[PDB]
Amino acid sequence: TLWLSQLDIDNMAGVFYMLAAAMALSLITFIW
Amino acid sequence: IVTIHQEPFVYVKPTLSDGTCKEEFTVNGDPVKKVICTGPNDTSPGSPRHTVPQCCYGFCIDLLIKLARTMNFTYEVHLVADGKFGTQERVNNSNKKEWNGMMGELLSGQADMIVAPLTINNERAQYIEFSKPFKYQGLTILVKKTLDSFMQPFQSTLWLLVGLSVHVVAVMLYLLDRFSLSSAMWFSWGVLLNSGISFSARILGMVWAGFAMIIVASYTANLAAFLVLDRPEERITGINDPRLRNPSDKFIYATVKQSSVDIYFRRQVELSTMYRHMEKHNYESAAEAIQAVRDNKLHAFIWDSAVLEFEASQKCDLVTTGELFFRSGFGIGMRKDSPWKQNVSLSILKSHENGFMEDLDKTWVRYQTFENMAGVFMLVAGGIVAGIFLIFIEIAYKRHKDAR
Amino acid sequence: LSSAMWFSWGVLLNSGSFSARILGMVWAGFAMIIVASYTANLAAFLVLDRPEERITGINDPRLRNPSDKFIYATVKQSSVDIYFRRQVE
Amino acid sequence: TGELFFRSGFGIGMRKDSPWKQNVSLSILKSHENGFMEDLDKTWVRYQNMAGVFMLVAGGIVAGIFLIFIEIAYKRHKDAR
Amino acid sequence: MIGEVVYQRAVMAVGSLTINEERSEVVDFSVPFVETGISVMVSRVSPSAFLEPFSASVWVMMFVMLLIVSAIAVFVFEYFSPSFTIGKAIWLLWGLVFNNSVPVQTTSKIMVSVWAFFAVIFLAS
Amino acid sequence: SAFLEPFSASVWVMMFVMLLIVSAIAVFVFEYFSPSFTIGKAIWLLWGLVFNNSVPVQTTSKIMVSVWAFFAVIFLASYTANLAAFMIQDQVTGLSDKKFQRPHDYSPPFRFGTVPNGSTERNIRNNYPYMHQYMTKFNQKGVEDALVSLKTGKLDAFIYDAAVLNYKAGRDEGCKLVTIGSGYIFATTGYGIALQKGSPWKRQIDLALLQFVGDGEMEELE
Ligand SMILES: *[C@@H]1O[C@H](CO)[C@@H](O)[C@H](O)[C@H]1NC(C)=O
Ligand SMILES: *[C@@H]1O[C@H](CO)[C@@H](O)[C@H](O)[C@H]1NC(C)=O
Ligand SMILES: *[C@@H]1O[C@H](CO)[C@@H](O)[C@H](O)[C@H]1NC(C)=O
Ligand SMILES: *[C@@H]1O[C@H](CO)[C@@H](O)[C@H](O)[C@H]1NC(C)=O
Repeated sequence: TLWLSQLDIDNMAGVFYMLAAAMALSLITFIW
Repeated sequence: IVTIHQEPFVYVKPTLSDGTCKEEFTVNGDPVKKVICTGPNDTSPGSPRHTVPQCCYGFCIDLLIKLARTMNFTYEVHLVADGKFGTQERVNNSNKKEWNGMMGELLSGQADMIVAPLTINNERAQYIEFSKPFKYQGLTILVKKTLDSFMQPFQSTLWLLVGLSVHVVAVMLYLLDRFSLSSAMWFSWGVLLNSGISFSARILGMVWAGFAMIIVASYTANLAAFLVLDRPEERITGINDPRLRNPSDKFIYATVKQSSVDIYFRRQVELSTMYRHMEKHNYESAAEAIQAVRDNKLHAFIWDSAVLEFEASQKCDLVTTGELFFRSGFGIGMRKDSPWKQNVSLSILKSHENGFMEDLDKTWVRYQTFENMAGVFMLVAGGIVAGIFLIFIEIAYKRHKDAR
Repeated sequence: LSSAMWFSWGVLLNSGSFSARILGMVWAGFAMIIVASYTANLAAFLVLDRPEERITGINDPRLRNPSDKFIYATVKQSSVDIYFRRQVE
Repeated sequence: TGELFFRSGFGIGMRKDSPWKQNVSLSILKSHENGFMEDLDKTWVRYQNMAGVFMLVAGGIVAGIFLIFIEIAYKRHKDAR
Repeated sequence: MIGEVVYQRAVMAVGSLTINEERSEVVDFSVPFVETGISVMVSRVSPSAFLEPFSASVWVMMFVMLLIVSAIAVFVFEYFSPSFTIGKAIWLLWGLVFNNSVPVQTTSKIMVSVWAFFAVIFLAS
Repeated sequence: SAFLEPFSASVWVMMFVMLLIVSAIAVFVFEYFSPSFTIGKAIWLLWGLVFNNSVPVQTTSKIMVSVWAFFAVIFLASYTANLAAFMIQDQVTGLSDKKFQRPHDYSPPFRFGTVPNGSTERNIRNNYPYMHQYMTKFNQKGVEDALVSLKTGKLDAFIYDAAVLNYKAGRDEGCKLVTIGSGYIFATTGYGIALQKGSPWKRQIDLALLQFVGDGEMEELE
């Protein structure tokens, strides 16, 4: 013994996931 | 009797035109006893040394007055010409462990008794006798003592990125309007910021719900980080601090002069590297070191705990660090042939037992936004004027367009 | 009556003439203080390890101070017994 | 629990007059030099609150949304007999 | 140092030297006292957030629970009509999961609206 | 009390005058942005922007209150963080308090005890006569008896040696017994070593003790 914050990239990944989910949901409206 | 200059204990001031000092009363209403004390005007070398009589007072002189009253002593106050506590130092004649400063003056026969914050030391005790200490104190360090980045501590571009997110939804709402205008972006800006702004409605609701949850998640991440985390930047733990154990030019720390702290460091041969850097930052007296610490010349100044805490109480900009080490107590140093040792010890013990030391401590020792939100308040206040000015400009432009 | 209670709960439980409205606005504003205090208390009670943070080591006060509430011992006369017998403190 | 204390090593118990002590030590050093001890350790030694409260709250709310509703329906039926 | 010991120029040697088969055979040694060996040294909210390292490490039970609770809420909202299922119920649920929905609005709807209490409790947790 | 510095907002200086001026500014800008009703709408919008969930109240003039809403929500979040950081966590203040002079003048009879035939009783005998006379009612046969009396509530305080009390407080089971803060010792002294007057051993015993203190050999034992 004697001698010897804020958001991150995964937040952007979650943003991408929710954007993809929103696009998938909106595809039904788009085709309709 | 000779004494050394110490602001918490021995206040020394120039005399008035009559050779005395102003008669003043303390905060408690008790008279402030002061005496005429002989000493050099400037103890530093290379100065026009004049032995003008100053006026000195404080806790030490009050204890001296009490001792004189209890023992019929006719004290003659003197100031150390050397300006240092003094110890065994080699100046010339090769091997010469001769005491200098206050100790040397006492041994030379010029001084008969010493009343001063003189830390009890074994080497001093070899040739001098210390009475019962009137107080107990150790050694500490003195050092000058988070949410300024209100927007972002790092990666300030995020404010833009989330703003871009508004776009990636605003153009969306227009598209649903085309395959079913201009307020989509305004509503996206003002959905979380409350300001009163077939399947298309469902898609709008779900997309804005996702945007709102993303925004609140980002806000919670930003604000929850600003929490109980330590605001001070690596306060010195004490003598066991690894930074002190590893001397460097970036972080310098040293004592004042060859005082009892210097003798303790000399005895502790473990801190050999500490001595080398310590010898380069010595100061004439404690006041110069305190000023340098206040001026940030010294990162930290190691000195007696009582003096450091008194200065911290008087000057709030500097704070004390370290718990306790080299615990000792101030005492009266007398020559071995002095027969007053028992009398002085008994008087000091009786005074400390009867509460006189408490009165002395009370009279002398015992004494008494920013960029977190003001920055954003200033920003919004400045922006309001520009906003109302541009509102007036655009109203005038609309009126001109309507008139044409 | 009964609909007024549901109307007030819609604001208190964030479920979505001027003489009553002026105090109703103050009540709605204070309603957020309750949930803020609840969140702060939950955070304070969740970030702190309520039980003891395990045994620090040999110099742990629990090991240095014997007590029937926290018993601790070796198995038998093994190497640990000799190691402890070497020390006297 | 505990970082480390009384650090030592497991040894091969042998008699002082036994002539195999040096050979055993050399064999152990040679085996540990090539990682045989590491392979043996890997093959033998080196092996592999919020949910409860969340489930309780979910169960409570899904029970309440029905119990309070049926109570309110009974109250409405009583008021509109 | 080993060569110095070999040729009778050093009876005792202590220089933090390691112990291996080659050195042990050439020169004797005593019981070691400090652990050592061959090692590799390299350079030393940062971890993953919104995922298993942050919360819901198992990431299956909570993932299915958050969906089945919404399904049960939709089913009971449909059953409480004596409104409708699918789009209207999903929109109402996704509007009531948070307290910042503007386009969201006898007693059945009010009774279902108490799910905002569960939503805010979940947000606080 | 309430809504003061002890309640929250440990600074309490800027906000207690900022809230009124920002409310006035919001009212002024909203009444200027008519192309409305000051009391009927400006105050309502101010409250709706201070906190998100509020009453349903409503060119770019009304759009530009988003900056004020953001400032208000940031201020609320900062207030919550400050409350969280401040909510994470001693009246005698020495022997000069009036309780030691008049223990019986309070609603609960204060009960302090000491250990006779010691230093504390000798000190208080020659310094506080009436206090010592009251103390004689609560004499204790030993340190352990006084400690268990204080722990069980029989005694309200226990005056004794500083070192022993500090040791007991530091190693107390449950940390339910504490001394009078730190540095509040009335007669600060030391134990030392007793020697016969005129003996030739003090001249070297004192030197050895001071050498041990200087060499640092005392810290590890303490
Ligand atoms: C000093 O002490 C001695 C014995 O304790 C006593 O006789 C003498 O009077 C004392 N000196 C003074 C000035 O009181
Ligand atoms: C104090 O002691 C001195 C002895 O040096 C004596 O002459 C003087 O009278 C004493 N004073 C009193 C008030 O007893
Ligand atoms: C130890 O190993 C050496 C290797 O050459 C061998 O000659 C010797 O016989 C071995 N010792 C015994 C006791 O077999
Ligand atoms: C204290 O001294 C008294 C005599 O004054 C004696 O009666 C009593 O037993 C003593 N108590 C202890 C604990 O020694």
